[PDB]
Parts: sequence; structure tokens; C-alpha cells
Amino acid sequence: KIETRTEPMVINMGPHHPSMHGVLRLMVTLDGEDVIDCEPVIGYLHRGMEKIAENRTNIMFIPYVSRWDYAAGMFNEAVTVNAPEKLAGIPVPKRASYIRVIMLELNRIANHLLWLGPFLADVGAQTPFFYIFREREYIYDLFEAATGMRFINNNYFRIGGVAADLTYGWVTKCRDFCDYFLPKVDEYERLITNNPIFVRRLQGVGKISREEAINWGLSGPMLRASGVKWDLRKVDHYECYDDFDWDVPVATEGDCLARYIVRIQEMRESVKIIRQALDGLPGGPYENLEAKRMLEGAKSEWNGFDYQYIGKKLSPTFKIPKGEHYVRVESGKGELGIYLIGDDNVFPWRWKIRPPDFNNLQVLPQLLKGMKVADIVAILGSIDVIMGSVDR
Amino acid sequence: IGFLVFWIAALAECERLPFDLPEAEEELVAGYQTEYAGMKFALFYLGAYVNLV
Amino acid sequence: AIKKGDLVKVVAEKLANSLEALASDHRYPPYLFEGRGEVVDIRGDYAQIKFPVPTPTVWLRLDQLEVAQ
Amino acid sequence: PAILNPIARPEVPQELAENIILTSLNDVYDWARLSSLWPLMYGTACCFIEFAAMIGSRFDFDRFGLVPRNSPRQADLIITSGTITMKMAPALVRLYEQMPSPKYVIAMGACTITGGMFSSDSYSAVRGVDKLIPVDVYLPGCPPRPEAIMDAIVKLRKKIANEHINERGNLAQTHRLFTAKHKMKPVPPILTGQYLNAPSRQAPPPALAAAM
Amino acid sequence: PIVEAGPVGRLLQSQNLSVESLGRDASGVEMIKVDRDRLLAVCQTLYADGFNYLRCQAAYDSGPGQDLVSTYHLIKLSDNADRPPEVRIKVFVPRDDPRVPSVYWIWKTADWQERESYDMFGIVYEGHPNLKRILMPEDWVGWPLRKDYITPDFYELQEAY
Amino acid sequence: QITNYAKEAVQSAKYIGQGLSVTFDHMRRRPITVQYPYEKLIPSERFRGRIHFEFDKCIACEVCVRVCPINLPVVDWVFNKELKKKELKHYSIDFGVCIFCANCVEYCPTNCLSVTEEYELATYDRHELNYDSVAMGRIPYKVTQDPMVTPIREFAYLPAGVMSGHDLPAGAQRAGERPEAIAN
Amino acid sequence: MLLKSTTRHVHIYAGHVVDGEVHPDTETLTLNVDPDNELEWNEAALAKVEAKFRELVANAAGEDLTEYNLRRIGSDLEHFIRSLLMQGEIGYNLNSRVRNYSLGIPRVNHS
Amino acid sequence: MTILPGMTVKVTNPNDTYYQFQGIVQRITDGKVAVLFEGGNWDKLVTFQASELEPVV
Amino acid sequence: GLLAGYQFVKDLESAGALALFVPPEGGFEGRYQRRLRSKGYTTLPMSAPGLGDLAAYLTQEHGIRPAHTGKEDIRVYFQPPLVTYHLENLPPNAKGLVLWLIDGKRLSKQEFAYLAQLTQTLPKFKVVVEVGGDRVVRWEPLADWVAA
Amino acid sequence: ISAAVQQRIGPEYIGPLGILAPLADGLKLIFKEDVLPANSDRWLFTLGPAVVV
Ligand code: SF4
Ligand code: SF4
Ligand code: SF4
Repeated sequence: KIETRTEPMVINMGPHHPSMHGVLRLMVTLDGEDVIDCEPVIGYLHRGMEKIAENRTNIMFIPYVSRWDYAAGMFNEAVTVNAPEKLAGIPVPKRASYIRVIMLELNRIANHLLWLGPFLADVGAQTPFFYIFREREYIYDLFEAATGMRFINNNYFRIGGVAADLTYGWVTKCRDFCDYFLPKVDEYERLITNNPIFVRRLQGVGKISREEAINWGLSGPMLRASGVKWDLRKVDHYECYDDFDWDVPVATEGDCLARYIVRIQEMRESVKIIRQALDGLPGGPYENLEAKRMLEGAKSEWNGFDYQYIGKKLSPTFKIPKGEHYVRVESGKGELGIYLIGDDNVFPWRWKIRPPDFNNLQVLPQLLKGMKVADIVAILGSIDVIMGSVDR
Repeated sequence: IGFLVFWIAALAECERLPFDLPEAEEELVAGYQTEYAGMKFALFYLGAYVNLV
Repeated sequence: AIKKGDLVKVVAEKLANSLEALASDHRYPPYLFEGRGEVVDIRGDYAQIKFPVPTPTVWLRLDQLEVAQ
Repeated sequence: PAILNPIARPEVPQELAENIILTSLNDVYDWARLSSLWPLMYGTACCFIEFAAMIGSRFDFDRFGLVPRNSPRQADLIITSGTITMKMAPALVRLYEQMPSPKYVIAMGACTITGGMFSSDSYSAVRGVDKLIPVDVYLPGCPPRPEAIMDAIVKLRKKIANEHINERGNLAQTHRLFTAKHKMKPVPPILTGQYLNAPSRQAPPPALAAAM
Repeated sequence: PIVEAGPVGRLLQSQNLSVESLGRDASGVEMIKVDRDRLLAVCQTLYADGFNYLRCQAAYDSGPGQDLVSTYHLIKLSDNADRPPEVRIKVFVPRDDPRVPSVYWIWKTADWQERESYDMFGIVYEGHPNLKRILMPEDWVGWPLRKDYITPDFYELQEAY
Repeated sequence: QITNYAKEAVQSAKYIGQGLSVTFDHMRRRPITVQYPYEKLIPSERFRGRIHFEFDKCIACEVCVRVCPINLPVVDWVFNKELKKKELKHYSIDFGVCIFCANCVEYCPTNCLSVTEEYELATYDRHELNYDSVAMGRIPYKVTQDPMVTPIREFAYLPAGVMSGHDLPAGAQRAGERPEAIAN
Repeated sequence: MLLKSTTRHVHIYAGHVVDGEVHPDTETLTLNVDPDNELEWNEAALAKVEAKFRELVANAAGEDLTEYNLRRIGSDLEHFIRSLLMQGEIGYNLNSRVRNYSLGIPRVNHS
Repeated sequence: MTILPGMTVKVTNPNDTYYQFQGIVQRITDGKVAVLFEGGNWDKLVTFQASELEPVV
Repeated sequence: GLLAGYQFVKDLESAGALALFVPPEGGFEGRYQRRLRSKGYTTLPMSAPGLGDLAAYLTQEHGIRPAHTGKEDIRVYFQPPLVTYHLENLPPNAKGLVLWLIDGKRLSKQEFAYLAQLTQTLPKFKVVVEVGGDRVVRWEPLADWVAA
Repeated sequence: ISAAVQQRIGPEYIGPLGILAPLADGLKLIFKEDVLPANSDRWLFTLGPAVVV
């Protein structure tokens, strides 16, 4: 039966795991309340995306990609179309890059809203768990308008640009949402910084130093939550992100409270980059741009190489050129890299997905050292994992 | 004050707010109401509303 | 000998000694020997075979492959 | 033979006798199970967020009586909201066997119907959830809309009402138990609970640190 | 001889660890070929040089029946940067004895990433703590992501019928 | 103290009292929900519900097979050497294996494949999802032509300012498509 | 530990069964074919599966007792049960509540 | 006026998500006309009720 | 009302081709195919959009091409005719079978007309199509429904 | 009330406005085939919820 011994007790967190960040299994062993070790068992969602990719052309594989970081969506499609387009030297127009910045920043907000909802219920108050769904459902319809389905399987990113231009009443509908959402961002900050029962669950709980974050290898709002200031939209001048003014959010504490505040402040800078991109959009609204192509349709400043959504409509039999390559995209939860090497055929020779969720999860044994049983979910909920990006 | 002593102590023995039977902290699997299904769980389900009333 | 796009089958004596046996399991599955695998993209000494099973394709040598007419 | 994968003839007469009183006590048996069935809060892959969006305020979960019970015993319905790999395929049958017998799995998404886009070349994906558990309703999509799964609840609710009360005995599994002896060597369990205090993390071993 | 070296090849030349400098990338970073006996000598110098960030320890198959490759991309992480210097170290290893020394003691980033190289490819990492399979069942026998992997006839991996 | 303990209860039980004022004011708001089977929300103009097929327009090109992520649609064609033009005899896409990525309707030369609006495809049997050429060539269930369903619109289709589909008596999308054809 | 290989029809546990509760053993391998009655069996074909179950356990008694190796027996058993459907020996159970036809639809021979 | 299966119409009623979109119709069922809209990337056909459509010559 | 008797079975013995109108929330159609299943009738609930041409699926054998997904060849699975092969499997003690076509909102008006007359020419075989919706479960013959 | 603070409806479609939703949630538990866990006590398992309620 179930006896009562004196050695430390190992509890299996189980692959069931009723939480929204996938199927993780932790064999955390307890010392009454303190944990002394924890091994994460991953790969419950290992489907083999690096083996599929060697038998898919790029337009066959673009539907596959927005399932690793399925919280984000088009952050996976960002790296995937970037890997042959920065290897073949295919120019993306400036309008297609500006829609990519619009789509990636709305994905980073929706990635952060999907992290925040579970995390607020993990740390306490679960009444905002039902009101951050509604905030994400507005971004769901900005993706359903422009692209197809809802939040993933939205084949928007292409090699020469983007799949199609925006709809007609679209830019005026972020400006209805992104001006309504930005009041609610500060509501989320004053949920945890005020009510100081939550600050005693998040100060010093899962504290990782700056020197051990670079060694263990982290990225995004978990590296930058230790005062590292390393953002690959600023470090690599990534596709017209350098045309905007926005400050990389850091925190010099390392704890879970610092990791919380950087992510909410990354929502705030995301709407900042959004509003600088809607006004700096080359054709502006699409119906404003489509009208200029009807009044001056022969040869205008519009209908050029820019002011359009695709550079060249590439064939399905687009051969990747030969050569190694490593492409970074600053995802919502870190660096999503892929290590593309191709031969002259249309399939890549090796497609190594370097996930952000992978390298941030290997410190979770180390962060669960001295913490309590109730703090285990507060650590794992703050690393912002998506099992599926971890496992692939 | 004694109404407030009764009110916090009653809800800490019947309600759903100060209750770790939802194992959202994962201190257990689902608490003591884990292996209970069917008519025995109905006593754990509906008998926590007799205790609330 | 073996073209691109013809049904081949794998000989089990030449397979379970070489470097191709280190990657896989030694108890080879029966789809490998019934001749229905279609050869695509011969690259030098090695051929990639698309068996009618819905699993990833295998690169095997042209010595370990026999044409199944 | 003459017809591949045939249908066996039901040789029983299926005498499902029912008067006015038993049919009235059968409509309550079915209405109480369709209008309040409880899904296990389960999901592995992307399709759980299309199922968790149905918990939210825009599409109401508890409108059909769905209360998400995060334990296999208190739940009956199990919406398989995620791709089932080689791992989690023993875990899913365990969560299905740990259920009171009016179960009603519904598949969700393309990757539990036929393992949809990993059905072509992927070395560890179960191609369809009904290679493991018996399913009631299928649901195509990748992901489905939250409206699309509430149609699959409506298709499920129409299927609970067909269930007669005299067929409760066929809901139990049958044990055609066979046994055999083997000579396979038992392996020690590779996954033991120690990670940080394993005797390889404390210091780099000799014959490695000399080249460091 | 044929191809010239870069700033990391000239730095390792001055420390008497002569590496086979491959060409540039398609993105313009340096590729360096290091044998499996001089890896921890090279990595201890580059970590002391300033390459404090191991980014994407990837294992790569250079062809069926050819030598397996363990690529070590790494970058000089700082508090602020404008395309900081990066280098990819490539360690070729034969299919017979795929053993590369583990760089976990240089960068702890290669804890899962060298396990994923051992999970998919057959590359055993000497001096690795907890070298098991992460992504797969731990009792699996095959090495997927090789070109040679023959997937078994499991009933779950078949068609949906 | 005996006075410090009874006065340490008022500082919290008042703060709880102005917490219940907020939660009761959450009940003042109208439930912004979508009652599904009686108010089906309208899909977008680019929503990829399921595929439609035109058998008199498919000239056996097999571009749909080569651009599908899993090579799904079964184009069955003979060459028909008397006419020297391949006329297909059967076409079928097996939904349930479908991800609805709609690569086939995009790289279509003849505009034969096309996405519909209907997401409400869900069967008791898996093999009843294997739609024929004459089962894909049917009429999509339009949401607004149902005399049981009051269809509410979606966000990014409401007019400018409103963020809900229930207080919408009329209107259109947020901006005109050709206002500057007579204006400018 | 309970090493098990549970597909839809072939449940192979490493141990013996006393009334639902399974005790993990090292010598035995219990097997109940088709727990949910999707197939209508008979005594002629149940002996064919039970002779196949003796055949694979005796053949694979040089390997290691892992869940990978039990999943290979239950794979070859479930591949054998499906061949008993395409031979027309057993048939689908219509008294089951679900008719999803997991081992392929009924189909006639050569039209 | 009647509608022929293969000509271009445009929608006319304002209580509809497709206000003045246009394209070639397809598969005229005896009550319903499905109009392929050719919108942007993925061509989408939505049906109507053999009315609220004006042909554009 | 609640205590519905077996009047639904009597209309199916008379009309043969019924057209149900169910509430869209679901759960109240299937109480009328328990009255039908208690009276000897087996029920085969199909989905109406998945059927192709009704003559080729129901009364004829049909070549159902499975998803080969690039790895197989173009197989043709000739399934037996649905309303025929299912009539030859129910026992002669039991009565006919009833097609319970859910999602009948997306069938053509020339497909209800084929389903109406098919119950005449085939002995002991009926259909029930769940076309449309209404707040109360109400039925009518399919010959009535193709008129309006 | 929990749906009103979340701006969802609550149980419609059963009864008029959920009036039968306590009844069907309590009647499905009486109809479910309550089976004990395999290796467990029997008398202490059944009187488990009885001593609570
Ligand atoms: S079909 Fe798509 S959404 Fe559903 S589980 Fe698979 S990947 Fe996720
Ligand atoms: S892609 Fe379109 S045009 Fe080409 S064969 Fe298929 S349906 Fe016909
Ligand atoms: S729906 Fe998408 S995945 Fe399916 S066949 Fe069409 S293009 Fe291919």
C-alpha cells in the first residue's frame, strides 16, 4: 500500500498535467516542503518536425511550422520563410516587411496574453483568467481577417514577402483594439505590484543570476529579466525593426517578479512598435493604396517594388541554394533559431529547429532548488514554455 | 468582528476559495477527491453545497 | 542499374553488417523486403527509398538494394 | 473471402422491449448524461487552446453543462485536443481506462482523426486517436474553431440520446485473457528521480579535464 | 593553403591550436573545423576570449554513410551589440564511434542540446551528465534524423485504414 | 495586543469590502458571449472552412497534390489517348487528414478548388469525411440563411469604434473599398 | 512498474491479472485481445491469435523487457488481427456503441 | 433578372459581410447561387439565395 | 410535451421518408430513434454531407479512394452498397433499417427527391433527414418537404 | 453568479435557464458506473464520503 517512510518523497507531476503549456512531466522529489531535485521528462509531443522538413518543400512546410510555438503562431513562420530568403538573397519589399512587423508584434502580445492568463491563476487570482481570453479573441479576429483560420495555421509569411495584403477595415481596427488594449496592460501590472500577497510569491522565487543565464543559455524575457538587455530585434537589425523607437525592457533582479514585469512591459513596447508601424506603413491602409493604383495605374510611386505584399510570386519548385545558415527571430519567449543547410534540391538537407522554449526549460531543475511545493507551478508558469516547441 | 471570524472560518471549511482540492499548485494530483467517481463523488460534489448552505 | 522511380526491395544480408544497421533497429520491418519501395533522388552511392508505409524515407546504399522488377 | 473486413451478422434478436414507463425513465437517463457531461481538462498540442478558448467568455463552455473536471474519474467526455505521439499514447489509454463507463471520446483536429499532417512521414505520432481508444464523434480542423467543436458537442449530444438504458451491460470491457512466459531480461528503470544530485553534475570527471 | 582564415582562426592560430578554417556562412559567419581531440582546447580559449553564449548546439548529418557533424555555433553576448562576432565550430565524427567530448562544463547550454544530439543522432557525448533520450521514449533503440533510420512497423505509425 | 489584534482585522475586512464592489460591478456588464447554435458568428472573408471542387473545371494538373503539405487530394485520371487530354474520373480530399492550409486553392491555375465558409463538418465515422468530387461540389451552409440562427459579426468587420457584435443594428466594415474612385 | 503495450485491440501487460488489478511480474505477459468489443470473435480465430501470441513471445525471448519491446509484440499482434479481418474470419461488431471501423471499412473483393 | 452559372455578379444587400464584392458564380442550385469571389490569395465561394446580386456586364 | 409515445414510428411506417426538424442545441432528436430502435428497426446514422451521389453510395457499390498521402498509390476501395449490405445483415426477425441522416441542411432538393422514392422501391427501408431547425421537434414527409 | 462575474451566460439550454442544471449534474453521477480503484480498501472507500457529509 502507501506506507510512511522517512526518506525524501518523489512525486510524479505526470504527463497529464492540466495546464495550457502542453504535456510536461516532472519527477520532482520533496523534502517535506522544499524540493531537492527535479527532472523534466519532455518529448511527449515530439512529432519529428526536423525529419518532416527534409521531405517538404518550403511551401509544403510553411503550414507545418506554426505548431512548435503554437502560442505565438507566426513567429515560427517568421524564421521559416527567412531561412531561404536570406540565403537566396531574395529581396522582401518594404510594405511586406511592415506587415510582418505588424503581424509579429500582435503575435507577441497574443503570446504574452496566453502566458499571463494561466500565470495569474497559478499565482493566485483566477478571475483575470477569463478576461485575458477576451483580450486575445480580438487579436484572433485581426488574424482571421487578414490571414485564414484563427491564431495558428495562418499561412501569411512567404519567401518573397507576405501572402496577401491586409483587408479593408483592418488598420482602423487595430486602432480600435490597440488603443483599447493599452489601458488594460497597466491593469495587469497593478494586479501583482499592488496586492502584496503576490509579491511574496514572486520575489526571490526562481532567481537566476545574469552570469548563469548566459551560461545556461536563455533568451527573451527570461534572459532580459536578469538585466542582460539582449534583444535580437535590436541586436540584429531585423527587417525594418530599426525604423522605430522602442526600449528593450530589462530588470536587474532575476526573480519571477522581474520575469513577470518584463513580459507585461514587452506588451507595452509591442503596441508602441505597432502604432509606429501603422503610421509608417508605406501604402498605409490597403484601400488607400488600392485607390491610388486605380487613379494612377500606369506607373506611379505606388505599384512599385515596394508598396506591395510580395516581391515575386515564387513557384512551388523553388530550389533552396546550397550553403549553411542560421536565422534568428526574437520570439515572444526567446530566440527561435533554425539551422538550415540545403542542397540544390527543393528539400532542405538538415533543418534544426533551435527553440526558445528548449533552452529556457533546462534551468527549471536549478530554479526548483530550495523552493516549496506551491512554488513549482509558479516557476514553470513563469518560464513560459510551450511543449511542442520544447519537444517538436 | 465575530461575524467576520465566523465568515472566514465557515468558508475555509465548505467553499471553493481557500481550498487546495483544486491542485493548481500541483501539491497533489487532485486532492482526496481524486479516485472518487459516480455516486460517491456526488456526496463530495453535492455535499459541499449542503455544507455551504 | 537502379534508376530513379522504380520498385526495389532491400536485401537483408548486405544491410545488417554496414553503417546503415547502426541507425535502425536490427529486427527489420517486413515492408522493407516486399518490393514496393520507390527510389527517389539517387545521390552517388546512396538512394532514398519511399516505401508505401507512412513513415520517413530511408537512404540506403545501392548495394543493399535489389530491383523488384 | 468475398468481402474484406466484413460485418458480422447480429444473430441475437435484440428484443429491446419498452413500455411507456421505461421510455420515460430512459429519456431522463439520457438527458441527464448529455446536458451535464463533464470533459476532462486535457490536451497536449495546439488544439487545446482552441478548446481552452471555449472555456472563456466569448464561447461558453458551461452552456451545454460542460464543466471542465481535471481528473479522469469525475469526468466522462474526453475531447482529445492534441497530437498523440509514441509517448502519451500509454498515458491517454490510462486516462481513458480511469473513467466511468459512459465515456464518449470525441476526436479533435486532424491529428487525432488520422494523425493529419504528421500522417505522412513522422516516426513517433499515432495516426489517429482511434488506434488507442474508441471514439464517438470526429472533428476535422487544424485547429477547429471554438464554434466547430460546439457542433461536435451537439453531434455528441444527439448520440447520448440514442443510448438505451438496457444496453448498460455492453459498456464494460471483456477480458479474453491469455498468458505466456518469456525470457526477456528485465532492465533497470532508466528514469530515476534524481537529476541535480546525480553523480555526474558535481564535477567534470578525470580524463576530460586535462584537455580543458 | 586554399581557403583563408578569419578573426577566430587567427586567434586560435596565435594560441597554438591550428584549426581547419572552413569558408564563411551564407549569413557571413565563420565556420571552423575542429577535430574531436582539440574541441575542449578550442572551447576553453574561446570562452576566455569572450564567447560567453553557446547558441544552437546542432548535430548535422553530412550525408548517408559520411561522417556525422556536431556544429557548435556561438556568439559574443554583451549588454548591447550591433551584430556581435559569431563563429560556428564544426566537429566531424565518424559513424563508427560517434564520440565528441561534451562542452557542458564550458557552457551549460549543451545540457539538453547535446542530449537531443544523442537522442536523434547517435553521437555519444563523453563527460556529459545525464546522457539519456529526451524527445523519444528512453527505451527506444533507433537513431532518427539520420538518413539511414528504418522506422519500425508499429501499429500506431501505420495508415489510418 | 488585545487592541492591536481586533484592529488588525478592520484594515483587511475593509479592503475585502472594496474588492466585492469591483466584482459586483463586473456583473453590471452585459455578457459578451456567443450563444453558439442560435447565434453563429460569421466567418471572415478569408476563412478557410472546407474546400469546394468543380469537376467540369479540373484539368488533371495535380498541382494540388504537389503543393499540399501531405499530398492529400486523390486525383484519379486516365490519359484518354483518343482525345489526347487527361480527363479525370475521380477526385477526393480526405478531410480529417486535412489541415486547412488551402495550398491547393492558392496554386490553382483554373480556380477550381476554393475554400467555403462552413466549419460545421463533424461525423460519427472517420471514413464519412472522405468527401467525393460530388460531395465537395455542394452548397456551403451560409450562416445568414438560417431561420434559427441570428448571425453576429466578427471583429475587424464591425464599424469603427464598436468592439462587439450584439449592439449592431446595421453598418458595414470599418472603411470603404472604393470611396476614392469618384472622390479623388 | 507495469510495462504495458495498450493499443485499441491488443493490451499486453508485463505481469499477471487478478480481477482487474495487474501485478507486475517478470515471467508472464498477460493479453486480452479487443477490450472494447469492436470485433465479433469466435473460438476458431481466438485460438489463432493466441497461437500468434505464443509465437511472438517465444521468438522475442532474447531481447530486453522494455516498453519498446512489448510495443513490438502488440504491433505484430494488431497487424495479425487486421489480417484476420481481410480474410473474412472475424467481423465488425454491430452491437458496439461506436462504428468507427478502425481496421479499415468493409469492402468487396475486386469490385 | 435570372443568373447564369458562370457570369460575374456583385452583391447588393448591406446586411451582409460581402457588401460589394464580385466574382464569377458557380453551381447554381435551384434556390442558391454560389459566387467565387477571388479575394486576394485563397479563392472563396459563398452562396446566396438567387437574389441580392447584380450582374456587371 | 414530454411523454411522447410511439407516434414517430407510426409516421415512418406510413410516410417512409420523414424530415425531422430538431432544435440546434442537440440531444432531442435521438429520443425518437430509441422509440424506433425499440420497435425492431435498426438505425444507421450517416452524415449527409459525406455522401456523394446517393445512387452510387446507397444502392450501388462505390470506389472510395483513401488518402494515399504521397506514400501509397491510388488505391480504390470498393465498399458494398450502404442500404443493401446493411439490409442483408439485420436478422429476419427484426424489421427494416432507417437512415438517420444528420446534417441534412446541405443536401440538394434533388437529393431528398431521390431519398423519398428510394423507400418505396426498397422494402423494409426508411429514411429520416434532420433538415433545418425549429424550437420543437417536428416532422413531416419528405414529399411534403420538397414542395416547401 | 460565477458566469455573471466572468461575463458569460451560465447554463442555458437545459431547463429554462439552467434550472435543471443542478439536477442533471447530480443525476449523471447516480447513473455513472461507479467502480472502485483496483488496489484499494472497500469499506473505508465507501464510508469515505459518508463521514464527510
Ligand atoms: S490538428 Fe493542428 S491544432 Fe489539432 S492537435 Fe494537431 S497540430 Fe494541434
Ligand atoms: S490543382 Fe486545380 S486545376 Fe490543377 S488538377 Fe487540381 S483542381 Fe484541377
Ligand atoms: S486543405 Fe490544405 S492540406 Fe488539405 S489538400 Fe487542401 S491544400 Fe492540402
